[PDB]
Amino acid sequence: TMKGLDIQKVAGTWYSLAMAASDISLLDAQSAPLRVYVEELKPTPEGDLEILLQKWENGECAQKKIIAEKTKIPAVFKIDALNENKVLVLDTDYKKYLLFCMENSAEPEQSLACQCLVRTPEVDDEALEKFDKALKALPMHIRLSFNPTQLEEQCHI
Amino acid sequence: TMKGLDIQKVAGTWYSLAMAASDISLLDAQSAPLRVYVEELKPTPEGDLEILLQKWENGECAQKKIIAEKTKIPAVFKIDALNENKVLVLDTDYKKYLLFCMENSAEPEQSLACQCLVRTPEVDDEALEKFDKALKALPMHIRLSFNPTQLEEQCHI
Ligand SMILES: [Zn+2]
Ligand SMILES: [Zn+2]
Ligand SMILES: [Zn+2]
Ligand SMILES: [Zn+2]
Ligand SMILES: [Zn+2]
Ligand SMILES: [Zn+2]
Repeated sequence: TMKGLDIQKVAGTWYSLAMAASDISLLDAQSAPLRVYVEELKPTPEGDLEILLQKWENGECAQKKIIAEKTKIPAVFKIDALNENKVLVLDTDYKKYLLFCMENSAEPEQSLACQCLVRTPEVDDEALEKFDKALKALPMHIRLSFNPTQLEEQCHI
Repeated sequence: TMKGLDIQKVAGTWYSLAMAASDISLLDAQSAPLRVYVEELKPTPEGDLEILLQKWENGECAQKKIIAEKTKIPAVFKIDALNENKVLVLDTDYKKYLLFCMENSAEPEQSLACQCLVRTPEVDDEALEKFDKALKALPMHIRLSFNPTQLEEQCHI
C-alpha cells in the first residue's frame, strides 16, 4: 500500500486502461461484478474519496458514486459497494497514472481486482509496466486492457 | 518460432495453464471461440501434428481433434481450425512446458491466441515467465491463468 499518499492530488478525471483480478469470473463478462470503468476521483475536504465509475447493469452502463471512507492507513479506504469493503491505493504519480485495488477483506482471493488508471486516453506502456510490476506479487488469474477506442466502446451500447 | 523442434518429443499429455489473445472476445467466456483446453499432442509418422482438445460449445465440453499439417518450417503448421490458419510453436522443453500461438493469416490481429502448456497439472512459475516474455511485444488485451484444480476439471470448471 502507498506511503506518502496525498489524496487531494488525485482529484479529477481518469481512464481505466487495464484491470486484473484474482478470479476469472470477476471480470470476464461485460456484466461481471468487478468490470467497472472509473471516470472521476473526487477527494473530500475531510479526506474521504468519492469514486465515479460506470458499470454495466441490465443492458446499459450506469453511473455509480462510491464513497470511500478514510481509515487509519492513509492509502486504505473503506467501502460498502460492489460487494467489496476496501479500496487500496498502491501507487500514483498524480499527474500520469494511479494503481488501486478493491477487495472484500473477508474473502480476498475471491474478490480482489486492481486497475491501472491514466489521466489521458492513450496506451501508456510505462504505466502498464508499473501495473504489471505491482501485480506479480498478487494472485491474479485474469488481466484485461482497453485502448481508448475500446474503452469508449464498452458503454457505447 | 522455435527451431530444431522435435515433434515426436512433444507427444503425449498436456494441460492448458495460461492463455492470451489480442481480442478479449476470443477468450472471455467458456463459449468464446478460442477458449480451447489441449489434452494431447499426437505427432504423426509424417511430421504432422494431431491436437486433441476440449471446447465448451453448447451445454457440452465437446472433444475435438484438429489436424495441423507440416509446412517447410518445422515449427509452423497449417490448420483450418476454429477460424485460424496456423499453429506456431514458439518454444518447448518437451517435459515441462510448450508455448504455441494460433492465428489467421487473413486477419492475424483479431485472431492471435497463445497458450502456455505444461506436462504436469501444476502451476509452474517458470513456464509462466517464459510465456510472458515470449509475449511482451504482442498487444494482448486478455490473459488468463488457471489453477491446479481447474487443470484437471473438464473444460476447466
Ligand atoms: Zn467520513
Ligand atoms: Zn477464501
Ligand atoms: Zn506500446
Ligand atoms: Zn491462484
Ligand atoms: Zn444504450
Ligand atoms: Zn499430412
